[PDB]
Amino acid sequence: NAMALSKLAAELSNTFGAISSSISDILARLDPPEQEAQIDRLINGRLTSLNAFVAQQLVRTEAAARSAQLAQDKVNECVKSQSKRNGFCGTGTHIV
Amino acid sequence: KVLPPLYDPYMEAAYTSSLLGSIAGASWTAGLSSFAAIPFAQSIFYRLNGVGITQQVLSENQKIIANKFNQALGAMQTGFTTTNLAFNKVQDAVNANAMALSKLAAELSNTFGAISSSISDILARLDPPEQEAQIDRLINGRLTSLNAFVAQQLVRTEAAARSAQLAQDKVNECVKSQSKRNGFCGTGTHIV
Amino acid sequence: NAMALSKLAAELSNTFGAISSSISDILARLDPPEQEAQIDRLINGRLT
Amino acid sequence: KYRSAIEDLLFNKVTIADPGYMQGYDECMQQGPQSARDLICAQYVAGY
Amino acid sequence: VDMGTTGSGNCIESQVAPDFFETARNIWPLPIDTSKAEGVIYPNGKSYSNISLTYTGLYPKANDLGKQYIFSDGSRLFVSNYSRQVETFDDGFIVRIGAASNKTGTTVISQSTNRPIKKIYPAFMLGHSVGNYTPTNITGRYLNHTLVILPDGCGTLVHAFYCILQPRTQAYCAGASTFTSVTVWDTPASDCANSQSYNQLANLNAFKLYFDLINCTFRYNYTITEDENAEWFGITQDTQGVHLYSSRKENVFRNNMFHFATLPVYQKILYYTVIPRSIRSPFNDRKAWAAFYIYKLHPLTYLLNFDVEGYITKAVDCGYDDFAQLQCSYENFDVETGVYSVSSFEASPRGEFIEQSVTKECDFSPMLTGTPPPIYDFKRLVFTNCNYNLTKLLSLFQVSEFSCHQVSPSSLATGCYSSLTVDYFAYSTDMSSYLQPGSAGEIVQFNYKQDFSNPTCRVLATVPTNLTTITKPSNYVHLTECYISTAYGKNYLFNAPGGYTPCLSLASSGFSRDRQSHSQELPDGSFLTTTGSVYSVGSNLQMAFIISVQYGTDTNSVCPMQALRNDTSIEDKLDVCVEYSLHGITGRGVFHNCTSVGLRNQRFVYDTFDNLVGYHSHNGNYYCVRPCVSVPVSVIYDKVSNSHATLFGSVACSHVTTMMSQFSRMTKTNLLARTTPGPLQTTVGCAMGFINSSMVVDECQLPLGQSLCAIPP
Amino acid sequence: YENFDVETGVYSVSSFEASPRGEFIEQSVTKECDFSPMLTGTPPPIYDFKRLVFTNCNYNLTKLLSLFQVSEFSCHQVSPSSLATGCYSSLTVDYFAYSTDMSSYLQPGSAGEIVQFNYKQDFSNPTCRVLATVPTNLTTITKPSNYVHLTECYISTAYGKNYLFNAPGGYTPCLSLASSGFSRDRQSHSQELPDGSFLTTTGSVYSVGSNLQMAFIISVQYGTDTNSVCPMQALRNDTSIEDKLDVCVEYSLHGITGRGVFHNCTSVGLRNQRFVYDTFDNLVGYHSHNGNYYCVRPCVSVPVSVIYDKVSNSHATLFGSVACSHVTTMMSQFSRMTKTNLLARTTPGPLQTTVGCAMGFINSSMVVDECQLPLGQSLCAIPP
Amino acid sequence: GVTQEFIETTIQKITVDCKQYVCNGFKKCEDLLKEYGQFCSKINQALHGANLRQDESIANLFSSIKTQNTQPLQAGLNGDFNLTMLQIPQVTTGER
Ligand SMILES: *[C@@H]1O[C@H](CO)[C@@H](O[C@@H]2O[C@H](CO)[C@@H](O)[C@H](O)[C@H]2NC(C)=O)[C@H](O)[C@H]1NC(C)=O
Ligand SMILES: *[C@@H]1O[C@H](CO)[C@@H](O[C@@H]2O[C@H](CO)[C@@H](O)[C@H](O)[C@H]2NC(C)=O)[C@H](O)[C@H]1NC(C)=O
Ligand SMILES: *[C@@H]1O[C@H](CO)[C@@H](O)[C@H](O)[C@H]1NC(C)=O
Ligand SMILES: *[C@@H]1O[C@H](CO)[C@@H](O)[C@H](O)[C@H]1NC(C)=O
Ligand SMILES: *[C@@H]1O[C@H](CO)[C@@H](O)[C@H](O)[C@H]1NC(C)=O
Ligand SMILES: *[C@@H]1O[C@H](CO)[C@@H](O)[C@H](O)[C@H]1NC(C)=O
Ligand SMILES: *[C@@H]1O[C@H](CO)[C@@H](O)[C@H](O)[C@H]1NC(C)=O
Ligand SMILES: *[C@@H]1O[C@H](CO)[C@@H](O)[C@H](O)[C@H]1NC(C)=O
Ligand SMILES: *[C@@H]1O[C@H](CO)[C@@H](O)[C@H](O)[C@H]1NC(C)=O
Ligand SMILES: *[C@@H]1O[C@H](CO)[C@@H](O)[C@H](O)[C@H]1NC(C)=O
Ligand SMILES: *[C@@H]1O[C@H](CO)[C@@H](O)[C@H](O)[C@H]1NC(C)=O
Repeated sequence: NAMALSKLAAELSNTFGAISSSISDILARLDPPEQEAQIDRLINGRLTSLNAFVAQQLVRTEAAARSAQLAQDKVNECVKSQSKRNGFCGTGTHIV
Repeated sequence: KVLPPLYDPYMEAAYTSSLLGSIAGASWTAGLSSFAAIPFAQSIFYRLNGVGITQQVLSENQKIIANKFNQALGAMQTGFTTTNLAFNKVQDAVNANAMALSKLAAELSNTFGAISSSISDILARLDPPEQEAQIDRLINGRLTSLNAFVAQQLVRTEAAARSAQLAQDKVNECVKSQSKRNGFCGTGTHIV
Repeated sequence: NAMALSKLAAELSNTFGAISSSISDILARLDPPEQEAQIDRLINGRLT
Repeated sequence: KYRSAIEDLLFNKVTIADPGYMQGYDECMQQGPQSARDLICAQYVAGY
Repeated sequence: VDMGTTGSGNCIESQVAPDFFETARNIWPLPIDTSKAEGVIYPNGKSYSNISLTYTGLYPKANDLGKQYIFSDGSRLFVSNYSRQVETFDDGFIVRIGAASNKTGTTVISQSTNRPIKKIYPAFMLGHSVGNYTPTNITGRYLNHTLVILPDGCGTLVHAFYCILQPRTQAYCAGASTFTSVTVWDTPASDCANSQSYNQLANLNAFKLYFDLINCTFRYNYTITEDENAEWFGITQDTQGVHLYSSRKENVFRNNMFHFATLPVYQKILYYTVIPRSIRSPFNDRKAWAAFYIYKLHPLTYLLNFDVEGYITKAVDCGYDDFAQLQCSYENFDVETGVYSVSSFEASPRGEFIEQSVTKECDFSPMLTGTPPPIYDFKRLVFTNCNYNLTKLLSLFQVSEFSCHQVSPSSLATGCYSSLTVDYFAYSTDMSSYLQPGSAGEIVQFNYKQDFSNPTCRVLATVPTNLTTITKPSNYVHLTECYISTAYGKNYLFNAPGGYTPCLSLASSGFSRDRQSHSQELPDGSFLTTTGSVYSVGSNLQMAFIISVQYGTDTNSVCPMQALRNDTSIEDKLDVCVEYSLHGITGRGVFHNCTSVGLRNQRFVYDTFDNLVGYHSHNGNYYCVRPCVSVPVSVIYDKVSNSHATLFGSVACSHVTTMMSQFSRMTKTNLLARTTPGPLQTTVGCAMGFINSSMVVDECQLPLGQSLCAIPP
Repeated sequence: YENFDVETGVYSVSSFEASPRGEFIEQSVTKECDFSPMLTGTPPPIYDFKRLVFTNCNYNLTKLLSLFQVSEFSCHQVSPSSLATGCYSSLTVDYFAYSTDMSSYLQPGSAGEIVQFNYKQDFSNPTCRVLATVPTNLTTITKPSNYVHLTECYISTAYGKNYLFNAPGGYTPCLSLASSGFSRDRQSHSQELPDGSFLTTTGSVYSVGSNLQMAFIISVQYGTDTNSVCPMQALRNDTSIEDKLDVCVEYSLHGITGRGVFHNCTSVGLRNQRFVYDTFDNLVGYHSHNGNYYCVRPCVSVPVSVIYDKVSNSHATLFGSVACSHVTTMMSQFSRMTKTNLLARTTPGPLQTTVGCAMGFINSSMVVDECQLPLGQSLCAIPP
Repeated sequence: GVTQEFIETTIQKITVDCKQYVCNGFKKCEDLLKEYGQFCSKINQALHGANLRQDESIANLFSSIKTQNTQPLQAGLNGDFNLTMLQIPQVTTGER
């Protein structure tokens, strides 16, 4: 959970090949014909990074939903009742 | 680098041998706390009795049941062909393991738009203002490829951990005990 | 299912930094030294 | 018929763009450009 | 170079009769075997091993019969019409030498004899222009410098030279009244020392008898080991010269042609003729010689398989077959049983669909009359719905700089736009650095800033003294300041990109002296001040043109003055791949008849992904545009039977038939001929190579979809 | 891992030690490329340019460029300085008489009659365009009467004006028609074709200034087997038989350059190629002049694994998949402490295990049921 | 009837030398790559964590040996059931 946020925040500080990671610095230091190229480089990199972040967030959300279903199963089987299965509610003969 | 597996093949052999030796048991008591030394044949006949075959039939057709079991075990060899789905899954896992390495190695040979895929060639053929851009292009491409490889490796590791949990469940339910479920341990009434 | 197809089709219409998203437009408006760069940009984006 | 009544209701309550498995390449010309099934008709333009 | 002693004396007469060599009895068809990598030039980029790659280059078509050339042996020599047939050197050709070299031979002049066959090296005459022989008017004479490949040394050496073939006048020689064909004789009856070691110049001497070699740039020769294995020879030309390929080079026991010579022939070779060879074998030791086959080289995609030793053992002609397309799409010679979606590798010739709106001509007359305005007071011309002639405008100026952005100077004269804006003013080219993007100084700040929001070109040009319509001004004037003098002072006003200076009205009075200042009191009590720099015009007046263009989606009305005809797609160029240029919109596509759809008043129809889908033509007919590879092709392959079939997913069979010029060559042939296993309509598309069987199965390894299975033969 | 406080475990680490590198130079003996036709006679007109192709020779670009006053040296995919110190499979030079005042007409994508009908540059290979002035001292090159370039090259049809345009790097179709020079400005030549149409060309004639000016279009090609076109260098042929073996060097072998470590290796590969590549186009082997096949590896090739125990604050090194003898003889790749420990025959020396060479370990008979430092293959590192 | 099923438990564990993979030990490339942040260290940590998690998962799966009672199966026929196909052959010529 912390790493997702850290990657999202830290991907805004790297230049991605441009002269600077700040759009203001690029606008101040360069002129429209090169300003467009540098800002486009920054835009391409940040778009790719944000798309990767969104895909990873979708994957994590689906995994968390499946794990929540598993937790509901565990609550129904091991907590609210006694399980005759082996290894579902820990090693040995499950009690509570 | 390809890291060695955590266990020697002898340890895996010991695991499978312990699995084979854990097949026989009471199979009728209400827990996992006691171990009975009932032999393998008696355990198999008790599993058949639990399936719904009365003791009279088991006593009558002892040799017939043993012969059918032996025929099944001997016909187990024929399943190691491309027609079988499980063998296809084994080869698919091997091919995925090989494909990860092949992609990782082959991504170092393509120029990604630069004049060359070699940093030495770029340094020799170009000069700082242009070679900086070419090396930056190569770096950006290689970083994207490495990030994709690491993400795919994380996904594969999580999938392998979940599949190992499923394998432990299958060992506990089908191998170490008899299954009253349908389709968890194959089609039909599970025996062993 | 619909959104996979929509994304696949819509990724062919955006320029990725090039002067145009059409290879024919790039070939008509530019010349080999710059044509190669623009087409390479489009190719790299589409491959990703 | 190949659908139960409850199946008919469930399928009628869900909107799915019909892929022209048969003669769908020619059906896209007759219909013309439509936003609802543009992704289905983009098969023969995008290349999927 | 020295070509040797000039030949003297008469030539040997030859009897020309194609009716003997070109007979159905002598036809021995040897199609190109792609499974053996026959006639495949080994790529010079690298020497790969144990891997299968696709390659684009000059390769022969699969199962190509080529052209067969048969030579005989002699007194009077017997030859065919080869010396007068002028073939076209399109991309090069490959020669199969001595495929039969141990079988029985049927001499075309002799009869009832079966001598062991011996291989022969072909002789070629490649040139740029072709013509007639003067005394006979027979075609096959090469003018100017001519490249001649000539085997020699009784077959152990090949002569390659490039120079003018001046015909002689002595009888039986080229350029004489008694000239029939350019035949060259080996004469192995002690005139080549065939019994002894092979060393002679008989072939070159015969050619020198036929032609006079003068002004000859180069003359190389390459030793050939006297063997009897089948050989492969190839020739191509590129910017580096003429390249010769031989299988003997790296391994005569292999089938790969490796580069072994580059010839400094940089002019394009357009024609080649096979020099007939009739050797003089006496009746004591007469022999039957082999025949060589010439296969044309085409630009094709090939899937090459490299051996563990690095040699190409087998190849796939990607566009030949649907199974070949399957192999090339997945880059796998050994493909497992299944149904695959394959790509298109066949390249078909494309027509042109041109529809240009009729418009008047844009007038650059104000740009070419009077005195050009100063930079701060530049004149702007905007052109819409007109035909421009940029050649006419640019031929009156001596351009010194043609910097362009997002467009090329050449494309600025052959492209169509929705608008064409030109800002022109007097500007000294010595001040070129001050007009550059991002430049410092007063020119950008106060006089003119270029607007890089549209494809724009900056032209710095010199007005020649001959052009008297443009009058040189007194000086060059540009503003050095434009500011509002407040209490603190110096509130500089800067030009917007493409706009005029705020001090334009103040500067309208002009500047007569250098560093002359003008001031105006604003109603707020502040003073608006400007200053101008005045410098003299040199020998020739120099101007600056800032051409900016805009590309439209519907109609690019500003089109170049082109005399292109308005093509008709009603009958021709329909359902076939074409390169269209309609009202300024260009691209490649396939046009079909459709009922008029799309938004009204619009010439072009686009989908939600900005793909050109429809087009309303001048003839009142609406057409559907496709990306020239639109029909989905699925190949059903059975490995056990080694049989394949094609499924055209989602397409009706009639449209598959009409749209036949998009698939592999074999598919095109099968769609042309009304074969009895013709296209079959199924529930998953049009099926080629299938039959409805009314068979019911419980499982299948080739599922077509929708509960359909392909039963292999 | 950029972590001062690393947890207990076995880690794959990078190489940060920089060691001095030698040089391995092996250059083939070749003749000298002759630029004499470029420096004698009158330079050809632009539409009738002369092409020189150099293969398997040694060029002195300094000698050629010292005789000219270069005004423009625009290059593509290569540098003007790298054009004098690089090796090529071929070197093509197109040269002609050209006024530097017409520089903008020779630029890529430029409009006008120069690209359309006289010369179009080819950008499929690394190419350089040089605009140079011939000094008056150089008297071997004779100034022509004028500068001549074609303004038209078309086939006159019924509709007329079927313009013929130059292919990149090729000659104009009107070259044979323009064989007869243009004595006057705007002189036109027409030729009747067998189709009945007329092929017409027109030339622009303008006088040569005080100094004759030329244009050189240098295009180069790079080969993976042997770059025979190499600059004339007095570099010695270094020997890697004893020195520079098992250590990182900067090699330049027959035009192929890079960094790597050379090992003795039994000759494996194709029996003709000098260089050996794998399926991923990596230089793996090299057949040397001394008849010995060398077995190229990158500067950092040996996998180094560090086994760290936080509690004891002790660490050990595992050289995965490497024999200990090769680790010893190939010590100039690791950290300074590792190099020192490999130089001196310490009693806890390199140890051969089933997962590679181990440094800092001892063979033990101890059997454990679990460990926090698994080396792989049922091996555990017991911390001191 | 015998139903055959494969359940994977491992993947090949790969550690990548990010610096060498990206830059091949070139100082210019390393200086240019340093502008991308801490990419190589993060890649190394991610791969190390994945390999560690796989190691713990496999150790957990194999830990059932320590707490599983068994019986010594007879070599060959176990009663009338032939288990030779599933048993490890015992040969004294060499190692087990
Ligand atoms: C093969 O070609 C070589 C090189 O062109 C020929 O050798 C030259 O022959 C000419 C006369 O034809 C002499 O003037 C030169 O001095 C020769 N040597 C050179 C250029 O190095 C040779 O005659 C040709 N024919 C063979 C070897 O049979
Ligand atoms: C029990 O099964 C084993 C293993 O399948 C059988 O041993 C095989 O016997 C055949 C026939 O004699 C030999 O060809 C093989 O080499 C043996 N080994 C294997 C591994 O197949 C054995 O015959 C079966 N029956 C009994 C009674 O032991
Ligand atoms: C027009 O767009 C609307 C958007 O809500 C959509 O519902 C409708 O079906 C569209 N009509 C067409 C494509 O004919
Ligand atoms: C021989 O070739 C000539 C052209 O050189 C051709 O006109 C003639 O028909 C040919 N004769 C045959 C094929 O018999
Ligand atoms: C060749 O052509 C010329 C010109 O038409 C003609 O006069 C002559 O009779 C022809 N035949 C010859 C020279 O055999
Ligand atoms: C060559 O002669 C033939 C004789 O039929 C004639 O038709 C042809 O025009 C001539 N060609 C030339 C180029 O003179
Ligand atoms: C080429 O041949 C033609 C036609 O015979 C002739 O007029 C010309 O002088 C020759 N030479 C050149 C350089 O064009
Ligand atoms: C041969 O070259 C000379 C100059 O060496 C030239 O004068 C003559 O015209 C040329 N002869 C031809 C091309 O027939
Ligand atoms: C013909 O015989 C020769 C000599 O033995 C042999 O090298 C060659 O392979 C044979 N076949 C052909 C097709 O030349
Ligand atoms: C354009 O201008 C040129 C100037 O010479 C003229 O010859 C030509 O006819 C004009 N029109 C075109 C090229 O369509
Ligand atoms: C190259 O040419 C220069 C010209 O001064 C000469 O001094 C030098 O020896 C030549 N050779 C080289 C640099 O190898």
